[PDB]
Amino acid sequence: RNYILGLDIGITSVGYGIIDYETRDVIDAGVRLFKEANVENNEGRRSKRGARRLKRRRRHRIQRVKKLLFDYNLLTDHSELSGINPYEARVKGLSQKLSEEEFSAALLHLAKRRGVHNVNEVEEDTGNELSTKEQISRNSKALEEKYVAELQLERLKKDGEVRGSINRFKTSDYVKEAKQLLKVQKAYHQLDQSFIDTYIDLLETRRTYYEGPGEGSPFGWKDIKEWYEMLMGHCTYFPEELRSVKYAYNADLYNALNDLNNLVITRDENEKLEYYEKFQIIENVFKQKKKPTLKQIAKEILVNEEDIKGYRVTSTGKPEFTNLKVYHDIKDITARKEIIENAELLDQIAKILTIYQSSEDIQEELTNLNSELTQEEIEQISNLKGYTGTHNLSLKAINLILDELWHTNDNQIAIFNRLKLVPKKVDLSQQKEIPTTLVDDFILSPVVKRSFIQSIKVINAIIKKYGLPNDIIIELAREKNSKDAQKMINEMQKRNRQTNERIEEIIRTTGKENAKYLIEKIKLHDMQEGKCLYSLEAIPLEDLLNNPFNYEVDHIIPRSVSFDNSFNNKVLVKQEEASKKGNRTPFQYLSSSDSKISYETFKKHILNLAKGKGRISKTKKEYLLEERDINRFSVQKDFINRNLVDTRYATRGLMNLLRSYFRVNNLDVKVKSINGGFTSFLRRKWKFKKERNKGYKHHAEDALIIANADFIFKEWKKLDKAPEIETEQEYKEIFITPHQIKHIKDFKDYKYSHRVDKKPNRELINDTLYSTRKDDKGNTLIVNNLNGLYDKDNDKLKKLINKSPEKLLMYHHDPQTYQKLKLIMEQYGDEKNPLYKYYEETGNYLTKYSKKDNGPVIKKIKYYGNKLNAHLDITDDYPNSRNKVVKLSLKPYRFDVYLDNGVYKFVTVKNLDVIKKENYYEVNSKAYEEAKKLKKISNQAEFIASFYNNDLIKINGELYRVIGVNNDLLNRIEVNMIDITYREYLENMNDKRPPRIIKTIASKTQSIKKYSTDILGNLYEVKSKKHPQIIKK
Amino acid sequence: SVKYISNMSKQEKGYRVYVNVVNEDTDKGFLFPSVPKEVIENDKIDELFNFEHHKPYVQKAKSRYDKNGIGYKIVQLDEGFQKFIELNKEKMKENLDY
RNA sequence: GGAAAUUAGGUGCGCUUGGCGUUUUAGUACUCUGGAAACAGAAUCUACUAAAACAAGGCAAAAUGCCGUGUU
DNA sequence: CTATTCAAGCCAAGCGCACCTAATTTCC
DNA sequence: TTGAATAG
Repeated sequence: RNYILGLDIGITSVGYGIIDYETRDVIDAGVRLFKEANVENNEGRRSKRGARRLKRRRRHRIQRVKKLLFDYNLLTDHSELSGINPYEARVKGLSQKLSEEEFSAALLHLAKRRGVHNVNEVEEDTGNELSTKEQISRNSKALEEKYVAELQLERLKKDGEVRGSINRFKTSDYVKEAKQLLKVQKAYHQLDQSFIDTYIDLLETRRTYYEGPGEGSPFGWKDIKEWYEMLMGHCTYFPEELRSVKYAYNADLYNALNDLNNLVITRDENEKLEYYEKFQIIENVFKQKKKPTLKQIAKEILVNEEDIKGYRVTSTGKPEFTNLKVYHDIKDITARKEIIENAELLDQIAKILTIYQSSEDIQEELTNLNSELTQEEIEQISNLKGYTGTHNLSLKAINLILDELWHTNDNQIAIFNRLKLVPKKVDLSQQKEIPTTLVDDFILSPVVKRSFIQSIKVINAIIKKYGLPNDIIIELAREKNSKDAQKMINEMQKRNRQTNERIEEIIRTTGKENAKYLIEKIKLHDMQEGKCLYSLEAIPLEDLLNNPFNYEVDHIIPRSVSFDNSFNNKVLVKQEEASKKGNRTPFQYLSSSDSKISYETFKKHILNLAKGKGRISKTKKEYLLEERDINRFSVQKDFINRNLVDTRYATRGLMNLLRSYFRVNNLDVKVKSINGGFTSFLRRKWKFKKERNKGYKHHAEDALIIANADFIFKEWKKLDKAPEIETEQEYKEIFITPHQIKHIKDFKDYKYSHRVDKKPNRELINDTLYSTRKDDKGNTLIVNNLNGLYDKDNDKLKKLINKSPEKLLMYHHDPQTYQKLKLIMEQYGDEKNPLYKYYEETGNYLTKYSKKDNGPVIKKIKYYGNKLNAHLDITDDYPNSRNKVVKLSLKPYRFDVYLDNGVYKFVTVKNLDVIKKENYYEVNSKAYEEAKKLKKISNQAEFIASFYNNDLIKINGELYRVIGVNNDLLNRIEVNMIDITYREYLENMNDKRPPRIIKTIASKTQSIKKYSTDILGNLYEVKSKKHPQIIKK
Repeated sequence: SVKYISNMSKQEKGYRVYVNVVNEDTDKGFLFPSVPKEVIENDKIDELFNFEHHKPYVQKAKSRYDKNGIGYKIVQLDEGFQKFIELNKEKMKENLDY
């Protein structure tokens, strides 16, 4: 049977709707569901990888200084360095003798904390904040007559501390101090120059971005040549050739000849430049002026500027011509013609200047050319700037067509046309199904990439089950992801400090659900320069934050006609202006008697904002100054036909992949895409309800609507192959037919597929280290910290003290400080944070009790937390530690259900238990058997099944998806529901229960079975193996 | 019912004219994007509603019709376009409408 | 829709660093006891400084040494 | 077991290439 | 959102 397939491709979901071509009945519908492939996951991986490298290399730096000190008998294994203050030793060493132990302590402290090297040229005015640039500048002015160690020791003596945000210095300042220290100590200790060079080397050296990591690294590379060539792209017309370097001589000559061949000259002779005039323009203007002007071109062929058209133009309007960069850079050093007129040599120089990244490597490789360059010229060439990036063509393509650029007037695309050279198309021949690998080339965002891979697998499963469709119709979601989302919660403004300290307090107070609207009104506020666009009255930022519901985001063209929900259709205006506007365009509204400004004033203010840098969009301007009557049906169908294409890059790439696939293998499938808002547009006119927290089915519903959309646009075109109101009534009639609408609303066999995750070596455990204590009963308790003690909204300390003051360690040790704290709690008990009120009223922080009032400020307070069960003991890393030191939250890999004497039990496998062997992973058998013994699982027990994240489990007849082991000791597992989240399930019932499903696997468990789905949601029960799997590849 | 001239704007292609048609319940606003000079200069009121207009915008009738929100003084359609221009010319200059 | 160029902006992969942060140990200050005082003892709370560990762990063996939270 | 409670490493600084968007000129 | 401890 013949069918139409609709797809709704989202961030977390792929909805599919399969409906009949003739009957228009729904054959099947469902949703494939998966985690968002957010970039923060990889960001975190590569961040942690980078943090491991820093830590390893700083340790290796310390050990190499330590070996230098051993080699010169300045350190032994018997050396005692404990009581030496290295600040005092560093200061005193700058002018007096240090003992061997003091000298070693000073050098080792310098080596551990050695400063930045790359901020050092940049200096800023102080804005008094957490920037390292500003702190380097403040410290550079504080060091004008002081060494680093001198300033640090003054901070230690006056303020009582050295470490922290203040402690950021330049490496070159540590080097100055280290040289003065070594200059003094060489008079008193037996060192040589090799000591000084080796130590200063260890102190200042680090790797460069182009050197990368040491030998053996999968992330590394053997030389700069390999590094750059693997990064750089390939030619458009010769895809096995690497691109030319951007500023190669022949590439800029190619650009210049393209610029000249696109000129049209108003004169009695030829409209186009002939060869010898191009020769004279290259040799007399482009090889004489660094930035050529139109006046110099016109003077060289003896016309005036207005007789010349066709030139590229700046945004200012000034004419733009190719600059001959290497020619003029090498020319200012050297005008010898055996250098400057060797095009091949200039290309080689430009390649070397672009690939290699330092002056010394430039000089070595330029010297290795064995040219007629002098050494003094090579040293000046090596310091040229700007040699970065690639041209989009290879030199093969450029040098292939350069002669025809000289002696014809054709530009590059005409010449590649005449030569029958076409950009590369990827072969798709011996493929039984759509491969996911062609996604890897063209896509950029990881979220869209996962969605596309899942969309292709869904299409392949649909063609495999139902056969080939006649039409595939696709809608991609829009209007943000939840990634750039968070980047507006981080970026927050350009004018950061004084404003963003108070939006940060407003946004954090505000719940995460109803707070994206406010940041979008801020975005619109900044692009409208704080002006309501319908009254041209100022909107105060502060009033927008305290009273956001006094300012509305209005759709420029109404949703009833536009179906555009981007920033190009939305503006920020006052509530009463959006109310008086109503269902109108700005033209209709401002021309009435309801407006406070005229349309002409509005149009001038919009057209002046239409210009400039960071300008308002062209489609925004076209919406704002729409003058047609949007109530007329021809205009409405113009808005539909114009804005249904989905012009976006990812969509075009997916359509080209699919159309190429069906074209190559002789499959007649028409594939079309519609834009985002359009289906919601159709539901707004088919009376589909606003409340759609009724589960994941709304994704499959949208896919069903997308499939019937195809019918509407075929029956329109047979209508346009053709007494006005009757015709409008036939377009509007077949647009509005509710026959299929009730057929979708009554559908009730939706299927759901949740993607299962079985990857090993995910996060093993939480980073935070915890100390512990023993009580009188011998229980081991975790010690927790209260910080942010003076934050205004922090009531944690108050609730703890009023409920259970004995939990504070201070309560038992130092009860006089506790009394001070209790007094503040009494005095400001009605406030949310009493220490904040204390600080505000008194200007002081709480100090530790002392009789002379010289007690230290208290900034975090320890209390006795929960009993220690599940943990990783790391105490061995901390020698002579009086208590256990732990990490917590043992992340679970899977649980294995057993049936033992009529009682269901399970073994948890932790990510910690899954060990990487040669080319695979192995469940730890010793940990697995200790788990079986802990759970009293006998050898007579039957293995039932293994359950991973999002495996389906049926417990006591009810089917759930697995989250993970909640509690191994108490046999608890967390699950969620399959057609809906449990949160939404309870909110539909108006139920206040906590939205987590915990199940206890024990004697009240009557039945456990494992199910599974294919990618389309078809359920099947799994026959599990006899044994739990040990190896994962 | 009373017809008011509420808003005008001199364009190159004639003038733009807004007319409010008001009874005790409703305000029906008619936007005439381009009425020619031959009608405006000679007060030919009776020809105005022959010209193309946008769909009328219906809203609740206002309590008074003295001036619009831009500041122009509202004139009854029977009084003519020249009365509207004469009363409002200077403010129309201020608001780029003349 | 596709090709090239100029400018501004954005995203991603990967590389190189900094200062923090958590925790232990030691010293010092703080509290308590003895004492005229150096000092000694107790307490391990609060802070500062140093040294060390920081996904469990796996390589390697003087080395600007390497790998371990991503995707499929 | 049900309902609750607790808390979960961070921000600043620089570089290579790839890709995308927006504006402009020519052609296919 | 999730490991997981706790009061009842």
